[PDB]
This record gives sequence, structure tokens and C-alpha cells, in this order.
Amino acid sequence: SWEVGCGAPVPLVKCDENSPYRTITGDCNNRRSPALGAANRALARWLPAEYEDGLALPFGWTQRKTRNGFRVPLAREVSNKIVGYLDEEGVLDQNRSLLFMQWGQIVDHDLDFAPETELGSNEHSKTQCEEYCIQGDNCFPIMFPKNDPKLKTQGKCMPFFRAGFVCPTPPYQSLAREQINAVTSFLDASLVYGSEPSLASRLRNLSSPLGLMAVNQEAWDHGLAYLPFNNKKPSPCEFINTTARVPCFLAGDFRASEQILLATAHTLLLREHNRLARELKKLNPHWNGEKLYQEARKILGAFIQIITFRDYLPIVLGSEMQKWIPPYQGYNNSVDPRISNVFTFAFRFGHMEVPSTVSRLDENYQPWGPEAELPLHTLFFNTWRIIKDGGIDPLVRGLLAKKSKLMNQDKMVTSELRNKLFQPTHKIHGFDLAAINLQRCRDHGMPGYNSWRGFCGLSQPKTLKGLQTVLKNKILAKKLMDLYKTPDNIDIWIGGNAEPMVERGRVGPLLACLLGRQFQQIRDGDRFWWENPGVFTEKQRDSLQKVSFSRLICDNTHITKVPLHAFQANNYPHDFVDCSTVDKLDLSPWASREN
Ligand code: HEM
Ligand SMILES: *[C@@H]1O[C@H](CO)[C@@H](O[C@@H]2O[C@H](CO)[C@@H](O)[C@H](O)[C@H]2NC(C)=O)[C@H](O)[C@H]1NC(C)=O
Ligand SMILES: *[C@@H]1O[C@H](CO)[C@@H](O)[C@H](O)[C@H]1NC(C)=O
Ligand SMILES: *[C@@H]1O[C@H](CO)[C@@H](O)[C@H](O)[C@H]1NC(C)=O
Ligand SMILES: *[C@@H]1O[C@H](CO)[C@@H](O)[C@H](O)[C@H]1NC(C)=O
Ligand SMILES: *[O-]N=O
Ligand SMILES: O=N[O-]
Ligand SMILES: [Ca+2]
Repeated sequence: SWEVGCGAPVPLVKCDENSPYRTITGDCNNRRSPALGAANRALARWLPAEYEDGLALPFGWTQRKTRNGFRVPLAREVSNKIVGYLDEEGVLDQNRSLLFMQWGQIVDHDLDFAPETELGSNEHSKTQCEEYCIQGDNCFPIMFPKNDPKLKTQGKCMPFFRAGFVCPTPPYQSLAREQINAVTSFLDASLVYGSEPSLASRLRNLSSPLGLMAVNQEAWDHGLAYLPFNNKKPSPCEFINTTARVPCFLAGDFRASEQILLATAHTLLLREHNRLARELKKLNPHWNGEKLYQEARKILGAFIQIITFRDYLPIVLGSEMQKWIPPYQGYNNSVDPRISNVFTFAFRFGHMEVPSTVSRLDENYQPWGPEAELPLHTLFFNTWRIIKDGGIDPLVRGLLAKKSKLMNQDKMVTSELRNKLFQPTHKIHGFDLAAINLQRCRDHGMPGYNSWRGFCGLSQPKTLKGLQTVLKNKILAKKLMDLYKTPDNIDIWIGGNAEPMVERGRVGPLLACLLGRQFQQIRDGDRFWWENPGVFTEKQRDSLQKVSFSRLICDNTHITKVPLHAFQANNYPHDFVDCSTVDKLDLSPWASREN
């Protein structure tokens, strides 16, 4: 018995049950519950929220309020003692390319975004948080521990603002606070096309009727398209180099320019849409723009689905894949396709896969110029290195030929993210993504590690020795007990990521369970899943079965040598074959028989 429809923010229910295409918002996918999976709704709760006061205050908020009898440790202290390391030697994943990391980020961005509240809308309250390190309302600063090096150079805290939540935004909502997912839960290329109508429209080229996405008019990549710039200010991408004055890209997702390899991946995706729109016009010149946009959008969405479920998930989940994501059996309208709050933390395992450097490689997969290799932190919000320093081709080559970082219980997150992160409006390369993650799962009222172990049918260690056995690591176990004092209090992000990885995968048991279930649900509860009877023709699906990340690159760059299995660790020229030996996507089956 509780409020059973607090859905005032955004009440669109404007459904056509005939339509053969997805809405932009995700609405109308589920017929019986048309808002399921739609953007701008609460994240699903797989377990009840756990706040210090039952309703909204994070654990950690009030000094003298314990969690199960013990103070929760500072996020930055956990970062410093557990998550950090010095030596990047030996940290690379000998069987995952850098594309493996990058595809994770892409998928993540398609599925979830819980942006900071906008209550620092015309308030020095946003600057006062930064300035004076003063907790209150949505300002929840990450305070430095006593012996932190950053205390000496950066003041008392790192700023942090609580995530947006449904119902009111300035006051509270009755029942526990529920954070918003601002993008569509469906794996639907929302990161290319947008999750809101206005953005979706702004991204389109409605000046010609070719059903194209807008492209950059100020720059081109050896005649290939770039994303439009976002001509609004202040621009983080301008801030990081005011000489170059190259703004951020405008994509279907706000976060597209956070790092140069994300921007790169967005760039491939846009080009594929345009290329598909132009093929379809040839095969159907009687098709108008809307029809061309929608049909291209639908192919791209399928492409992302296939890559993710056929190529990516099996080498994340490994032995657990088959357990959580059995072969498809059609749409089930009883499944909840909403992204869970916990999943938005579980999928941050990617953070331990980001290595300290990025390379540009030439057409011989050799170093491109004299600074071919660059530190990751110089590449946050960096578009000028694309526009003015070789286009995406050198970066796409590095994605193929360089390696992801390997999760390591002793080497968890690179200092390029731990210590050198840049965030818009904060001016310095001085933040800590690990700390942010821990603060965020308190912000989101996350149950602790054992609650999730319980949920997944796994043991719940209560002692040091129990923790040691589960983590198979005495020293890590001991550091966690010293900080958290009971495994019940371990933040899920760090707890999940601390578990040794499953056979053939890159996450442990708990994360495999949380991730696997989520991915099962977004497949099974999606009316427009690519393999659902009805969505594509049988001839179309035989065509779509052939897609590969290799063909995506071949079709949309000037690269001509590629691996067959782009997520594996590949070395040139041994594991690189010519683009010609690579299957294409035959759009023959999209010819209509109208005459
Ligand atoms: C250099 C690479 C990357 C950077 C710079 C980066 C940065 C960030 C930042 C700043 C946030 C917001 C944190 C917060 O305020 O709570 C975030 C969230 C997130 N990241 Fe990463 N990240 C990277 C790679 C990845 C990868 C590889 C994955 C997954 C495979 C991933 C998954 C996520 C997810 C799920 C979130 C939560 C999104 C949401 O629901 O709000 N990221 N990341
Ligand atoms: C800001 O961007 C400018 C211009 O893109 C950078 O300058 C160029 O740097 C290259 C090497 O990458 C030199 O070969 C050129 O001579 C420079 N050209 C110009 C326009 O001066 C500059 O290094 C960047 N600064 C920072 C701090 O990132
Ligand atoms: C490398 O990775 C793939 C996918 O996990 C696997 O099939 C292959 O056998 C692996 N090679 C070795 C020897 O680890
Ligand atoms: C839209 O398409 C027309 C015709 O191809 C092209 O000339 C124009 O530059 C495009 N506009 C944008 C901003 O993408
Ligand atoms: C659909 O999902 C529900 C709940 O997840 C499950 O109980 C039911 O068996 C499924 N229905 C079909 C047709 O498989
Ligand atoms: O211009 N915004 O990322
Ligand atoms: O991924 N950027 O917040
Ligand atoms: Ca989506």
C-alpha cells in the first residue's frame, strides 16, 4: 500500500499501437504499461532503497549515524587504500582489445543516465559547494581524509551533487527517494538518436528528405562526416584548449565527448546511419525522409543489439552467460525492461578496464606521428585532437591494436581516472571516479554487498575469514574489513568488483548475476527486439546475422585491415585480414515489392 502513480513530470501517453517503429522516448513499447522502459522515469528498484533515515539521506550523511553499528568510511579513503596503484606495467588484458572497454561504455550510455539534480540552477549554491565544501540539500561533497595528497593542492573536498529524483526536485517525494533514468532502457541506439523529441529532431537533417542525421559543416574527415558541434556554452571541450576553441560534439547522448574514444565510437555510429539511409534510397527512391530515417535507425538499433548480445556479453559473463541469458524465445510482455538502480553501479566494472594511455596508429599500425601515445587524462572532453590531429582513423586503429586494462585486485583504477579526472564546471584535472562511484551508490540508497549476495543466491560472509575466502585474497579482505568493519556495509561497486572473475569472463559471480539478469530483461521485455517475430523479415534477419564491428569500421573509415573478432586482443599484421574477406550487410532484403 503506497503511492501507485507519482508520474507527474512528463505525462506523455500518446500511443500508436499500430506503429512499426520505436518511439524516441521509449514509451509505448509495452502495450499494457506504456511507460515501461521509457526515459525520464524512476530507475527500477530490485531491492528497497537503503537510506540513513529510511527516505532520502545517504549513509555517510550524518557523522553520528551508523550503518549497522559502524561509521561508513569516506569514499576517498576507500579509493586511496584499496582502489589506487602506481605501476601501470603488467596491467593490460592480454585477451581483450581496447574496443572491449569502449563498447561497454557505449552500451552503458544507451541504457542509463542518472544526471545530477538541477537545483544549482542560478544559485551560487553550486559554486559554494565547490568553494566552501558545505554539505546540504543536493550538495554532498567528497571530503578528503587526513593524509590525502590532494588536501595539500586542492582544498578540503571534491564537489559532488546528488542525482535527480522523480516527483518534486527541490523538496522530497514520499516513500524512498527514486533516481531518474534519463535515457531509454531499451537497447535501441538512443545514444545516437536521442531519448527526447527535441534532441532527436535537432540531430536530424530535415533540410533534405534523405532521412539523414545532421553532420558537421565546419570540418570533415578526409571527406567523411563528423558529428555536429554543440554550439552552446560554456563548453568543456573549449575550456580544455582555448587556443583550439573546438567545441564538444552533439550526439543522442549528452556524454559523447567525455573522452576521445567515446566520441570516436559515436562518430562511427552516425556514419553508419547516413550510409544506411543512402543505400536505402537507392533500393527505395520512393521512400520519403521519415521512412528512410526510421528504417536506418531500426537497422542500427539491431546492429547494436547483435554486437552486444552475440559478441560482447559472452566475453563479459563467460561461463555464466548461458545461465542468465539463455537463447532467445521471443518477446515476453510480462518482463520488466526497466534498468535497475543497481545495474547502473554494476556496469561501472568498465572503470577498472580503462588503461592509462591512448594511441594513434597509422595505416601500418605503427605510431602515428611523434606524440602518437598520449595520457588518458589529456583526452577528457577533447575533440580538437580529432579535428586537428588526424581524424578518427588513427584512433580506431588503436582501439583494434591496443589492449584494455585487466581488472586486478591490487591495481583497480588507473590514476588517470582516480586522481586526474576532469568534470565540466570544475576547472581541474583533479577528481576521482572511484570516490565518485562510492559516493553515488550512497546517494542512490544502495543496499550493501551482502544484501546483493543474498539477492543472487550467493553466500554472505560475516567475518574476515569468510571475506578472505570469497575474495580469495587475504590482504584485500583485510583492508575492506578495516575500513567497513562488516561485509554488510561494503558498497556494492567495490564489493562486486573485488570478486575474482568467472571462467572466460571479466566479472565475478555477483556482477555476473546482476548484469546477466538485466540484459536478459532488456532483451525479453523489448517488443522491438531485432529477432522478435514480426520486427524484421526472415530475409532481413539472415542479412543482419552477418553484422560485425569489423564491417562497421571497414564501411565508415578508410581502414582496410581489421581483425575478424574485434574485441579479442589482436596484433598486426598477424591477426589482421583485408576488409574484402569480411562479410557485408546486404540491404537487398529491404527493397520493397511495390510494383
Ligand atoms: C575513459 C573512460 C570513461 C570515463 C572517463 C568515464 C567517466 C564516468 C563518469 C564521470 C561518470 C559519472 C559518475 C557519477 O557522477 O556518478 C560515469 C558513470 C558511468 N560509467 Fe563510466 N567512464 C568511462 C568508462 C566506462 C566504461 C568502460 C563503462 C562500462 C563498461 C562505464 C560505465 C558507466 C556507467 C554505467 C555509469 C553510470 C551512468 C549512469 O547511469 O548515470 N564507464 N563514468
Ligand atoms: C591546443 O591546441 C593547439 C592547436 O590545435 C595545439 O597546438 C598545435 O600543437 C601541435 C602539436 O600537437 C603543433 O605541431 C602545432 O604547431 C600547434 N599549432 C598551433 C595552432 O599552435 C596546442 O598544443 C594545444 N594546447 C594544449 C594545452 O592542449
Ligand atoms: C581469448 O578469448 C576468447 C574469448 O574469451 C577465447 O575464445 C579464446 O580461447 C581466448 N584465448 C586464450 C588462450 O585465452
Ligand atoms: C543535409 O543534407 C544536404 C543534402 O545532402 C546537405 O547538403 C546538407 O549539408 C545537410 N545538412 C546537415 C547540417 O547535415
Ligand atoms: C514471462 O515472464 C514471467 C515473469 O518474468 C514468467 O513468469 C513467465 O513464465 C514468462 N512467460 C513466458 C511466456 O515465458
Ligand atoms: O557542450 N557540452 O558537453
Ligand atoms: O561518461 N560521462 O559522464
Ligand atoms: Ca536506450
